[PDB]
Amino acid sequence: SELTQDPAVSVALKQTVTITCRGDSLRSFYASWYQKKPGQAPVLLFYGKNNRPSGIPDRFSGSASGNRASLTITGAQAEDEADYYCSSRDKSGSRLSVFGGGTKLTVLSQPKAAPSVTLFPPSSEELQANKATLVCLISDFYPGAVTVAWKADSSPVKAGVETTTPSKQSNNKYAASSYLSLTPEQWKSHRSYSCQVTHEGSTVEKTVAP
Amino acid sequence: EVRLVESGGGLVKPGGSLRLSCSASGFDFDNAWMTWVRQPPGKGLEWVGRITGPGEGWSVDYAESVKGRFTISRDNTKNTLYLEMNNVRTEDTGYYFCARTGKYYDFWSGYPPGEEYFQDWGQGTLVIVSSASTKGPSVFPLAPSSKSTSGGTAALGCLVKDYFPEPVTVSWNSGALTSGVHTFPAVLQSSGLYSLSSVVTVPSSSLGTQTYICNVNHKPSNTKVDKKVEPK
Repeated sequence: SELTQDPAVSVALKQTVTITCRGDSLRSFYASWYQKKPGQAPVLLFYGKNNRPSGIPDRFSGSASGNRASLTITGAQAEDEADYYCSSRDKSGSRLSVFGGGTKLTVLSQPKAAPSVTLFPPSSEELQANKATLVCLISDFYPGAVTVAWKADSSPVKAGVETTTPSKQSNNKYAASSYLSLTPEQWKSHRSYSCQVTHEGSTVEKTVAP
Repeated sequence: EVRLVESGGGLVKPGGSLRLSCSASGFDFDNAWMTWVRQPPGKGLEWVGRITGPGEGWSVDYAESVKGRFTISRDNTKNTLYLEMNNVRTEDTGYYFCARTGKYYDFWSGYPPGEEYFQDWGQGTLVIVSSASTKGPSVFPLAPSSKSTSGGTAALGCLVKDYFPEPVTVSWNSGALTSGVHTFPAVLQSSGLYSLSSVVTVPSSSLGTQTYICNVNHKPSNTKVDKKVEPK
């Protein structure tokens, strides 16, 4: 994880957005930038000091300062909605390459919208099968990017978590789901578990108890 | 005119071996550097390795995550790059892409040969690492409750656990109920098995009266499960 990017950003049409990767190796190297849409190959947008491949619209420009490499879209358009990845050396003297974690860019078509969250506890039936799954369902949010944190009592839980990528529902708004797998003893031994959804820096937390 | 096409993706068990191919056209393959990149489900791009040209002796470098397990090679007479995946792990699941690779340099600005960049990419091939064979789902109710309800609307659903392979389809009331239904994409778990959920938002006033049944179809296992979902 030597190149770090925010997982999500949004931009309004015609506005300027900068997506930034941070890494120690970027003090010494330029970074290249890639656009990735679902179902499509990544495309190289910019590399080096100032190189933009033919075919790439000139509103994409790459810059660098300190340990940050930046892709600026001056005047975002709807077709710019995409995941954006940077890539560079992991370190000086390395023959290896690395990518940043990716930034999902939403090009707003709408005012942003907060999520609705419903947390279901394990069913008694699943506990009877010696299993326990908490199901955290998240709906109606825009942009379609959320961060999910689970807690046992007040302590963060990272093991046993699976979370789907947001996808549009039949009503054109986004939904996601997250799952926390526990043993029945883990479920019954705590006072509560919680599913906390962060969206646009605001949070909704649902709690259940055995 | 540059074309890259990956092939060979499929299912392989942990510890197994799989060979991927990438066929190239429209450029001088012989002297081109070629890179493999992968993307796990819902994750970012990860650099797997790169093979250089004859000037560098067909030298190969690997990400630490795959070193010692994957081997990259090429057959220029066929314009083909290969990825030999050995001792596969669940974490190798994902789309694998090949990319024509350049190394950035600029004599004018005194920038020495430096980072690599990926000028043209194929569409990728999917590798699924799972020890699983056909396995029907277990279906549990997500029962409506005061906790699942906000005034006049209640959420309820069905949790469809630990099946293989994809796909599972879910209907409600044999297809009579579509408004407010969302069936989520499956998660491939570390176990090599899939799980998904289907939720329906319905009128809270209806919970006493109306029957809600999720119909789970897993045709790979020849399984159908109907689960009537009621308040707890």
